[PDB]
Amino acid sequence: ATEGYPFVPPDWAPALFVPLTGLVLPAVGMAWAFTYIQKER
Amino acid sequence: TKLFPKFSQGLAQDPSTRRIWYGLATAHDFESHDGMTEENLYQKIFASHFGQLAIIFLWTSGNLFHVAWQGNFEQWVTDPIHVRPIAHAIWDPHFGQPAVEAFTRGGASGPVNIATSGVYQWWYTIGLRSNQELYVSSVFLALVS
Amino acid sequence: PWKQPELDPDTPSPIFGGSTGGLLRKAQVEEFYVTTWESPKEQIFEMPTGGAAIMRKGPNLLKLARKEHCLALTTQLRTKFRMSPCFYRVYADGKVEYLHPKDGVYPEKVNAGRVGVNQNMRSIGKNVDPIKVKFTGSEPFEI
Amino acid sequence: LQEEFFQRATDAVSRREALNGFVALTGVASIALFGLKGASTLELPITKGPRMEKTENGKGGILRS
Amino acid sequence: AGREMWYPGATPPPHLDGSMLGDYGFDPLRLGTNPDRLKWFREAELMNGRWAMAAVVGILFTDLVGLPKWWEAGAQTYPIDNQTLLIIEIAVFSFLESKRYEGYKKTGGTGFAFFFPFDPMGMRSQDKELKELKNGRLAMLAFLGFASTAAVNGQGPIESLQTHLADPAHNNIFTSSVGKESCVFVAVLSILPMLIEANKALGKGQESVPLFPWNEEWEKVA
Amino acid sequence: IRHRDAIISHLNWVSIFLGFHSFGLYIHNDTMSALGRPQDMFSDTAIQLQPVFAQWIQNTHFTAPQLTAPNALAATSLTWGGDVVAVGGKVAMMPIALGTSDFLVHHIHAFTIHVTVLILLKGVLFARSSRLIPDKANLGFRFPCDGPGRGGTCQVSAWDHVFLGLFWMYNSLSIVIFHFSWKMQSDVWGTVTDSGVSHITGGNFAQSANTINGWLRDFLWAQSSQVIQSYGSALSAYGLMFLGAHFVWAFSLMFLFSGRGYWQELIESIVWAHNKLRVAPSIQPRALSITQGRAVGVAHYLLGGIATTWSFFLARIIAVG
Amino acid sequence: QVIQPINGDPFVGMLETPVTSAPIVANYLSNLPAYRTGVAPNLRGVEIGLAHGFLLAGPFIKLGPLRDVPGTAEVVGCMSAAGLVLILALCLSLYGNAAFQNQPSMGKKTLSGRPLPQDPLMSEEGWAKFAAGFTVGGLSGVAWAYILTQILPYYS
Amino acid sequence: AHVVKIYDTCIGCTQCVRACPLDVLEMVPWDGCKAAQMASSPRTEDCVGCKRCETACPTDFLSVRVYLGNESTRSLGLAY
Amino acid sequence: GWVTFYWHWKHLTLWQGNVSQFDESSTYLMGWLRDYLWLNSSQLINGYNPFGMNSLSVWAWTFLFGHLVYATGFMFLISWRGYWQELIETLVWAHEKTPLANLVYWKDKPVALSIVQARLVGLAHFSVGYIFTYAAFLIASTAGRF
Ligand code: CLA
Ligand code: CLA
Ligand code: CLA
Ligand SMILES: CC1=C(C/C=C(\C)CCC[C@H](C)CCC[C@H](C)CCCC(C)C)C(=O)c2ccccc2C1=O
Ligand code: SF4
Ligand code: SF4
Ligand code: SF4
Repeated sequence: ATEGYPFVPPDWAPALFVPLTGLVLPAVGMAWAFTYIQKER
Repeated sequence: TKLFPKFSQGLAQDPSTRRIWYGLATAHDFESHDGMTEENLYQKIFASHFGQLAIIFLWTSGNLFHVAWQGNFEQWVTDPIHVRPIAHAIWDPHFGQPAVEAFTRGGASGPVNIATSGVYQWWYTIGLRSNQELYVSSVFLALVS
Repeated sequence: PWKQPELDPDTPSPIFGGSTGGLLRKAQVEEFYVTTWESPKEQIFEMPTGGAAIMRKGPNLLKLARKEHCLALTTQLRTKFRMSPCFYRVYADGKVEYLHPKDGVYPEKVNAGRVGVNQNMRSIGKNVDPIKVKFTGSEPFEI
Repeated sequence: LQEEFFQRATDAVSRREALNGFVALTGVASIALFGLKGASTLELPITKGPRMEKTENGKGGILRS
Repeated sequence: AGREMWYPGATPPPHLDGSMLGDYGFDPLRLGTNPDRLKWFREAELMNGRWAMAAVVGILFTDLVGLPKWWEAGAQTYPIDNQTLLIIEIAVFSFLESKRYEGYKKTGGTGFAFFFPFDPMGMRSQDKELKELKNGRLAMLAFLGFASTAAVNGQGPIESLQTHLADPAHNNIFTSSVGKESCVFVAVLSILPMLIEANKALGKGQESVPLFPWNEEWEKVA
Repeated sequence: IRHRDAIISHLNWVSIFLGFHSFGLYIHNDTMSALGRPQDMFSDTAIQLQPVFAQWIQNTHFTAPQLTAPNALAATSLTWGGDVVAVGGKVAMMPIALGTSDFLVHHIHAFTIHVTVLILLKGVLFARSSRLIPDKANLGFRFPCDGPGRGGTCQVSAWDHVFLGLFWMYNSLSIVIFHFSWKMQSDVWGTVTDSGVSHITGGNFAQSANTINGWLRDFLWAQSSQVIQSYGSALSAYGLMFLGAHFVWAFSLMFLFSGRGYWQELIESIVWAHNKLRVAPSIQPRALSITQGRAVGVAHYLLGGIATTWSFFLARIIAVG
Repeated sequence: QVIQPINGDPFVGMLETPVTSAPIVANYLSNLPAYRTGVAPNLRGVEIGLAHGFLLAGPFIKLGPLRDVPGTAEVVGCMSAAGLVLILALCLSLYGNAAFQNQPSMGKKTLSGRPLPQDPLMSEEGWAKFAAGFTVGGLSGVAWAYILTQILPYYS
Repeated sequence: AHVVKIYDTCIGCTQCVRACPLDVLEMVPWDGCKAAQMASSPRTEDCVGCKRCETACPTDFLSVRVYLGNESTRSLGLAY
Repeated sequence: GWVTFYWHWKHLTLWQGNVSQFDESSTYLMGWLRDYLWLNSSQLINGYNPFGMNSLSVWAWTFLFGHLVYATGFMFLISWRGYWQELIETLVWAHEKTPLANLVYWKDKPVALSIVQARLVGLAHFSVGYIFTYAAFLIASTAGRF
């Protein structure tokens, strides 16, 4: 490419990245936080 | 006795749901934290200010990256009075068929969001012309973050 | 009082129906409170967490979830029938604590046998500013 | 006889570590399949595109884009 | 974690004392911090490495004998339909992996079928396990390279080796479309031991454990 | 009193269930309208919730003079009838058609009334005593609080339960009269013509009352155009009443969000100001009580809302009907 | 006097009602897998997960976004039901890690005495086995609900 | 739990102990007042912070002061 | 809100060319309401009609979203803690005394929001609802015409 070396993401990247941070990352957040709160000493 | 409010031993002794809310609310109130001196408080504020700086630089790097990726910066450069700025593309699986068709503004292909943040005029004024330069700006701002 | 009394499980209970206001799971995992009074006849009293019940002629036993319920019942009995009752605290492990008449003469009296606790000889408003006790862990009123 | 089949079903995933790993692996695998291969086979109306719709905007003149 | 290390001068992880073989101190994210988790991950590593070894040696054999490309071999004509082939594959693997898992439960060895351990010749030695682990990891990396050169180059390992021997200065990864990506990635990997060394130098007495959702090492932090 | 916890818990459960399956339907229809998917709606054109019981009762009452009340000349009302009476060219009363939107609004009404009766009955039942404050009977009926203890026992009296009940009845009756006005103006009230019958609004209740945004745009914005344009005409006083009611409704939130200590300290500063030049009143100025402040807030809120709806309804129905 | 509290004591909350004192209700609740103390947690988890994963496939198939598409509504509904089952399994595992990091000190004290020493459900590894049974039952019930839409004498 | 403190301005009206429905306060003998009484709070951990003693306090300013903070299972008035 | 109402209306009348409309209509509050919050909201609420949907459907949804969050701010602001504690207590009794759900028990005791916390959450909901509804209206009224 003509100086695409500041790497251009693919045109199909939203289909993978939007559900990754909308469904999986919130799930990891809830699980990690719920393990944090219910921790006895 | 819990350990989520590590800064407040008294808050960890609270057996109710108030402990979660108060630990979240008194998260950066270092002056009321248990067993904390002045020097450590100042150092914590210094690290927190560094964190806000990193967050700000990451956010503006993301703005550059998304404008260079899904925007119409070249088309805006060719015609600023006609072509509308584009902030970021819209990938919502809950969208319907008319919903995709009603957000392809600015001469784009997919569903895009019209940018009203003013970064297009600002970057055209300071000499940024191509999306390559915006990409380089994004990666440099991520590096300094 | 003169001698600390221990509660008796053999004392009867006032006649009462099923009330949804009463003991909960906190009575099992944590402590719960038991109130004891002596009555000369069968009278009708209102429970602090339920409706109306008829107490027995003689000793009585009431199990309540909180100490505030026990003292509300105590004040109601003292105001209505001058009962002068006493309540206990039973822990989850079976430990029985004596709470209300520690001296046996109620907090209204003095009995000249209890020491002063959490008393400041300085006036209210003569406390130091929070800047003077900053980063010390002690509040101005705790001095 | 009925209990044995499900006992061996559970014995490989009885630990909470194993079940957390299993649900994580299945969740990320299904989410990565969705959009990449989950969409455009169900004809989801996010990966299709317009026909010729909504280029102009502004009903009070100016006619941007 | 073995005197030879993943980079020279590294410190071993606290759980990676070096009791298990093949240890090189390489645990940046510290995925497995439980001995049961560690031995299950070792068994899974050995499984994936053994399949990588078999797949890679099959790849070299098929490229040497002249059979067509492997990623296009799924669309080639074959006897027995792929439906019933898949069905009998699950039918035999629901017994093979069942025996493997039951033997791992009762013994922990990597036996085959009813033979646990399946070593009829009998060259059972720790050095054999170490050699198997090293060759397995090398085959893991080799299969990743095979997949990459099938994706971007579109040629087999033998054709890739001939292009490297013909002009090694330009027919490398770093001049391809995934070139500068690999350059930045390997520059980050070269910087990576120095940042770890800097963390160890500044953190003279602190734990500095990498706290992450996959491990409970953050419980000792707070 | 003995099983009051069971009553309050079951009433809370059915209140939350009614709220979800009466308002989440509206929010979902709002979303699918905004997502460009009208075929996923809870509407007549899409999949529907037909009020079969109400329509069956309407059909029974229409056929009631035929069999069950043979001596009646016609139906007891023209709600379920089949004839359109009209006096002076304007529709007196015409049959009312009930659809998915009517089902949604009626179940919203049931939800709102169930929540209001939950609040009022909880105030009545827990007026004597509660698991929080066992001695609430000795504190009287109208007391502000028992202090910030137990996390803060503000608005724990039965009077404050009624104070919230006034707002909830206001919301319920406001939605009820909005339903009445829109339904009449869209399906009953209108001018009869030789070629069919034309309503006040062109049947927008069937296709616009399924969404909150549709409710807003086609009822509070499609109407109220005569209240704002009433200036220079006979109904300008209705616009004045409308804006004054907006003022009084907005002025109430000062007495509702705020407390007494801030206002008492401000009054102390004003007392100092009047003390400096010796205009101190003999009666000491004090801030309004917490119960007094709640009463003033709820009274001004109710007065503003009632006069707002009164002005809007009267100006719309006089300038058009 | 039909209305009375259980075991003749009024100090408790919950009281004995003909809703609960009906023999049909009592024997139905006692024979439910959640209240079967003599069974392993994984088996009752399997039964509970089977029932819940079978019922969860219904609304997703019938009222899904692709419900008008013939032949793909059932597949999408069943895989969404399986995803919901996995979410509930993650919730079950998190609850088992949370509520059972300590040790209970008292039994349930069933009627007329005779209490079991400890319910295996109320332990950490017992609740982990219960969650494992729940998810196994969930995907198996979802898969059964799919093929019940594959062979059919009526509707789906 | 909460902190309950009694200052020397107390004159021993012994009505702050009647207004407290938790038996937090007690009356001890004293010599700094005419009534020879002083409020003391031995069972401070049983207090919820309802400030009924401050309402019942006739002195200006209040002799008995209750300070909120560090809530517990008994200071929150929880029966569950 | 006042300063942004003034800016938006004066600039909108400048861009449309009828500065005299602002000059003769900003004197009285009814003209302010009719020619700012009603006239400029025509294109905003037409984001998704039952007839069809346009590009301003996101702004109408954001408008109603800000209205709903402001209303929930009112929910937290008017009612105060002490009635919610008794309601939560009744819910606690409901959960503790039911079949098939008393097995699942909370580790953190459900307790109503504190008074300072109540003020914070009511203010927070009020502010985000305010910001979102005004941003939606502003960008919809300025983007519908130009
Ligand atoms: C922090 C600022 C920021 C914000 C708010 C967004 C917002 C968005 N991005 Mg972008 N993104 C950013 C920075 C940002 N981006 C940067 C710096 C990069 C380059 C690495 C990207 C690369 C990127 C891709 C490749 C894609 C998006 C997409 C999206 C959209 C969906 C959300 C998503 O999947 O997250 C993005 C998720 C990621 C994993 C990429 C971000 C990586 C982060 C910035 C690095 C981690 C930093 C830090 C540790 C965590 C950040 C949290 C912090 C803010 C508190 C949304 C419009 C998707 C889309 O549909 O485009 C519109 C999509 O496909 N983003
Ligand atoms: C921002 C993140 C995000 C994303 C990416 C999605 C994505 C999706 N949601 Mg949405 N949703 C979200 C947030 C999000 N949601 C939030 C925050 C809410 C609440 C306000 C909702 C509320 C919501 C509703 C109410 C509905 C959706 C639906 C959908 C789906 C659209 C229709 C479709 O494709 O059919 C789904 C097609 C698929 C292929 C997805 C199914 C795959 C699942 C995830 C698991 C399948 C694997 C399974 C476990 C089998 C593996 C077995 C194992 C042994 C290997 C899509 C998967 C609809 C839906 O679920 O359709 C059925 C639907 O009705 N969503
Ligand atoms: C319009 C403004 C508004 C709204 C929406 C609420 C909402 C609520 N109040 Mg309140 N109320 C308000 C103003 C409001 N209040 C004001 C100003 C006051 C002061 C007088 C009160 C006084 C008051 C009292 C006295 C009582 C309530 C109660 C309730 C609840 C009713 C539950 C129900 O049936 O609804 C259903 C729920 C909703 C409408 C909330 C919105 C849900 C939408 C539809 C989204 C659906 C869920 C969504 C998909 C999940 C998103 C997930 C995401 C996080 C990813 C609920 C939490 C009662 C209660 O506790 O419960 C009965 C109660 O007793 N309120
Ligand atoms: C504003 C306010 C006050 C202050 C208000 C007070 C003290 C009442 C003021 C009443 C005035 C004095 C009535 C008369 C008003 C005008 C003087 C009438 C003018 C008539 C013209 C003809 C001149 C509170 O005391 C208060 C207390 C608790 C919660 C909220 C609040 C609260 O919001
Ligand atoms: S804020 Fe007011 S109503 Fe609430 S506990 Fe305090 S004094 Fe009472
Ligand atoms: S109420 Fe105050 S002044 Fe009166 S006896 Fe108690 S502490 Fe002393
Ligand atoms: S705040 Fe209430 S419970 Fe505490 S000492 Fe005062 S009157 Fe007693």
